[PDB]
Amino acid sequence: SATAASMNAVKDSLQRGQSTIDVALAAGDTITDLLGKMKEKALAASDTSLNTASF
Amino acid sequence: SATAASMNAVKDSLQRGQSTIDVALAAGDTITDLLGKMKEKALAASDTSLNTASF
Repeated sequence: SATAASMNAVKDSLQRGQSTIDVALAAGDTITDLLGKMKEKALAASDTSLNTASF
Repeated sequence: SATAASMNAVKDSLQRGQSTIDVALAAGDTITDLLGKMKEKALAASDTSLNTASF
């Protein structure tokens, strides 16, 4: 009975790990969107025909 | 007849022994529930993800 009652702490630890994972994935897809915009801006700046101002 | 009369003291002694075992098992029930709560507390406190306050 004590061993069965002890599982609630394991459940709470798995809850907290799922929450930390969720916050990490939210930051992660935000960072992926930002990285895609970075690659677009870098390729847009790569060409030599641009003026100094747009560069 | 004297030996037959003597049984009452043995009966009273076994009565006191049963009473002492009863109070001991009541304390044991409390101590076992308390030890199970201690297991849950230490098991929840094993986490490395906890903040210092909950620890």
